[PDB]
Amino acid sequence: AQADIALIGLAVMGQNLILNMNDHGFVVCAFNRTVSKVDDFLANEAKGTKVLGAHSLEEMVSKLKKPRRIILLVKAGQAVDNFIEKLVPLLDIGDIIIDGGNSEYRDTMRRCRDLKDKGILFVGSGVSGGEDGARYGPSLMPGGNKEAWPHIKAIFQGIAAKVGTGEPCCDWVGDDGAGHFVKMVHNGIEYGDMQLICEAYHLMKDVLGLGHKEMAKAFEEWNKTELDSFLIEITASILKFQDADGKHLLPKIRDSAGQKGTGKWTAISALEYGVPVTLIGEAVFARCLSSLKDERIQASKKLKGPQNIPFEGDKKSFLEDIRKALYASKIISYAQGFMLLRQAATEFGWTLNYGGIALMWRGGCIIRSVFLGKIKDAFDRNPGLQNLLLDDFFKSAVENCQDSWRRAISTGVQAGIPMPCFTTALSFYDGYRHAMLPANLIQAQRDYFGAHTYELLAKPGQFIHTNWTGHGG
Amino acid sequence: AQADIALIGLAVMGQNLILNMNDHGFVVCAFNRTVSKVDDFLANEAKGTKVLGAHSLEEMVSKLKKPRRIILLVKAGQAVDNFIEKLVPLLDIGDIIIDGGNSEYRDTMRRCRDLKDKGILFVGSGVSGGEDGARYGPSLMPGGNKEAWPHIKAIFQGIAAKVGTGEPCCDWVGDDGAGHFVKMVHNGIEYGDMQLICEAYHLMKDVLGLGHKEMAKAFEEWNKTELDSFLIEITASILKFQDADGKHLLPKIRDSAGQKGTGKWTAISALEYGVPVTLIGEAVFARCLSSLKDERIQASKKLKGPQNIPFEGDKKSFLEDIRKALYASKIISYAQGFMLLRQAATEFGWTLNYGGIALMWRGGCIIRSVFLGKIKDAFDRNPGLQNLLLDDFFKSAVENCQDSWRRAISTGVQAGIPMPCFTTALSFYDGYRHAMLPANLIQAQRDYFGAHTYELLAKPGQFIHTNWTGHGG
Ligand SMILES: NC(=O)c1ccc[n+]([C@@H]2O[C@H](COP(=O)([O-])OP(=O)(O)OC[C@H]3O[C@@H](n4c(Br)nc5c(N)ncnc54)[C@H](OP(=O)(O)O)[C@@H]3O)[C@@H](O)[C@H]2O)c1
Ligand SMILES: NC(=O)c1ccc[n+]([C@@H]2O[C@H](COP(=O)([O-])OP(=O)(O)OC[C@H]3O[C@@H](n4c(Br)nc5c(N)ncnc54)[C@H](OP(=O)(O)O)[C@@H]3O)[C@@H](O)[C@H]2O)c1
Repeated sequence: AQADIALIGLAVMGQNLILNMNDHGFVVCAFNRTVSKVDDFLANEAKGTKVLGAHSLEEMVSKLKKPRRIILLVKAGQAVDNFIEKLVPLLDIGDIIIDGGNSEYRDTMRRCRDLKDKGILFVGSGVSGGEDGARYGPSLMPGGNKEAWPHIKAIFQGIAAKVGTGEPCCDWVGDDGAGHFVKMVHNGIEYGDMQLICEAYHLMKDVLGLGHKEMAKAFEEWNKTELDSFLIEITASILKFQDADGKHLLPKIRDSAGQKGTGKWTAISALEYGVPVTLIGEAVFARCLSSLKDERIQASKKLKGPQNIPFEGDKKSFLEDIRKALYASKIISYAQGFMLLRQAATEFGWTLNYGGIALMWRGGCIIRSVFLGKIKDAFDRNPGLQNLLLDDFFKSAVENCQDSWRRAISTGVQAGIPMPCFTTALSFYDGYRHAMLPANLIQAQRDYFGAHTYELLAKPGQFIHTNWTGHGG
Repeated sequence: AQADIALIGLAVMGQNLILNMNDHGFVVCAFNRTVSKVDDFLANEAKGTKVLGAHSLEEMVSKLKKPRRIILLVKAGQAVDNFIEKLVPLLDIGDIIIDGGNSEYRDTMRRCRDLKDKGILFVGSGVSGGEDGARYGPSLMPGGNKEAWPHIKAIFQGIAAKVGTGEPCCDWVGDDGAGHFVKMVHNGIEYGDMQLICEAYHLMKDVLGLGHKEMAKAFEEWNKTELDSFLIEITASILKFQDADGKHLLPKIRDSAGQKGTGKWTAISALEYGVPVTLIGEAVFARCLSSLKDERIQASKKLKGPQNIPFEGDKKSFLEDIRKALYASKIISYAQGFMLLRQAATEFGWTLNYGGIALMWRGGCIIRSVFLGKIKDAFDRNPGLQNLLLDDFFKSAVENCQDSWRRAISTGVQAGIPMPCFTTALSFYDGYRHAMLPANLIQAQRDYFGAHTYELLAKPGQFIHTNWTGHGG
């Protein structure tokens, strides 16, 4: 018994995590099912370290100090069950299996329970940051069977990213599939930030007639304001990047965005639990829209746009307007984000700490920014805050962006620039603001052709059906 | 053996369908699990008819002429399986069970298959029209095991609604859960038309400062143009309706729209199969938004809108603009609609006839309009049409609405009127029109932090990963 923990999965991610643990002075024993890679790694990337290698699961198992704790960094689905299947014969009661892959939260729920009756503590951690992050400090969102926590605590917390105060971007998220649900919402939001930036980019390019150099200038200027964040930083870099031949690389890239399912799942869960997360949803369908590249080429030949009117206005004011519109829409996407988190917390009975979650996304992870700090502030002042838009900072932030956000959308709209996420954020803001909505008309017509029954404004609760057919006749 | 068919389920729907069949001269034997209702119906609504009553399933079963065909009009889920369970012992090979309830298409797929190995022909029909329709002529969308079709054909076709040419709004849709998938897309679209009308209503009300009388005037004027349809007709009636006390009824109704899940499922399936059906999706989230009525009241007190600028323009021109914007967005929602249908057809291997489907929605059903006729035209001229927007009628229709649709959205946007479906339809139109989209930026950043790899515009197919980190350093 010498290894404090094991990690199974030696793709770069696993590999880097093992090293990161090693630097914090934890003896890890690695394992992988194509076992040659254990040697390959010990010889190459890991030479000089304290990491032990294992050639059999039972070897890995005997290596472990108790409580045994092993991590799975294997891609999702079937694979994780199969590893689990094998590990159970070999484990004692009180032992711990961790699933770091991007697993479906219902599978984590299943596995966690099933194992608890077998006496094994199971946790599902979301891991974020990518390779870079896995090596120096990822954010780790662990949920599942709470008993496990104190045993992995010092490890998880020690290898995580920490923001300035020294806080690790990792703490116990909650029961069952909490860690893995939070993780998919993170990615859902990640989709959202990217699409907004594309929209911001599309207005500069097509309306303002800007070039990639000034565009990167603009983005790095913006990264000095409230938009200070990782995806704004990297977009500045991406826009300046000269290919081998001198030309800019970006306009050479094919416009068919991929997705490995997480953002999609976020949108499914919102539709299932009745939460209006419109911007992540628009983002997911935007990526599907970009996949019909051949259709679009065919379409551009047949479908006309607006009459061409130039932009007779000021390039730098409008550039300011685009910044505001972006910032405002970012806030909406996050409020919709934490709404879903709240609903989930109530449908599965998890006690989520939203301020904690925000801190766990302030470092390591791809959506990291200063902005998450300002969200954290909100939930410390009020853990019970019902919607983020109600917090004074954010209500002040959006009314301050009012005129610009509506100006930008409107100009975009005349020019023919597709803005799916800028528009849903404004529609949602205007929708949520109104204490009375035309949904009454919906209720009336449902009752007309389908007799579904309706409530009155006053006397909420008693249902009526009107014979509308004729008021007589 | 005297009954040509049986119907199990004596809610008004079942009841009316039985009568409708009876008028076409088919002896039906009714059954229901609270058996007293069979008497209740025979004595009351059905007295004087040819309908027989049954007190035991085995009684119902012996009543039947062969091939035995019985219809289930029971609400979905568990219930339908249980009826099925019981009917199998009692049925012979070649017998037919029909499911008219709004069942999940995956359940229809399961049941259809399972039964085929038991030798029973199973069909899932979507039924639309509501009570009214079930009595004189519903639209019936039947899918499942094709063998069944010729045996029920004359019945189904005979009791269906028929449009002017004499065509029944019913024909064989296709295999497995085709009929029930089509049905849920119908409802998805139904949601879409309603939300658009609410949006149209919200601009007249809040911007144009119109009153319910002129608003109904406007809607019935519009029902004389391309918008001639059932939901426009009934909205005219709904707006004029005076309550007991003289006042208009509509503004007394609580604005929290319900949904019995179908529209939602449509949006799930689109997210699952990667189809950008943005307007039905916006519609579903709009209904969820209206359920947070208490939140909205709380929100209106804290969240500011745009600076109040009146509408200094012309009320009747703008009213024309709203009509156009509605019509245009209707077209987009339907194109997105038939896209999903096409994708489904390809993922399950159904040979859907889209012109047929359109005819099946031109009568009986809630979304019926003249508009469906013009869609039918498109798929007759070209069964292979890839997207409805490419058809000459519709491309001409939308460019004709260009200026008004963008004018209306823009004014809405300044005024603070929530338009989620008007905006996604314009964003989608502008998105689909562009042969090149900023999705390239998405692809570039995914490759940056996650190494996902990208394609080049030219040389579509070979994947590259750039070390962006520093172009040196
Ligand atoms: N760039 C990165 O490194 C990166 C970025 C973002 C996220 N991730 C995270 O790391 C996780 C896994 O790494 P990846 O993204 O490269 O995904 P992969 O799909 O490449 O997963 C690689 C691992 O899965 C193991 N595995 C497979 Br594949 N099938 C297995 C099976 N049937 N039984 C047992 N083990 C099996 C492989 O073992 P083998 O190699 O012996 O086949 C390998 O260790 C992801 O789910 C995600 O959480 C990684
Ligand atoms: N206004 C309308 O009539 C209308 C409008 C729109 C759609 N629909 C359509 O008609 C269908 C059913 O009518 P509905 O909308 O009133 O829905 P309901 O949920 O009221 O379904 C009523 C039927 O379900 C039967 N049933 C139930 Br409930 N539980 C059952 C069980 N456990 N085992 C066997 N049978 C069971 C009832 O028998 P019991 O009465 O003996 O309990 C009754 O015949 C819907 O799914 C839909 O397709 C009707």
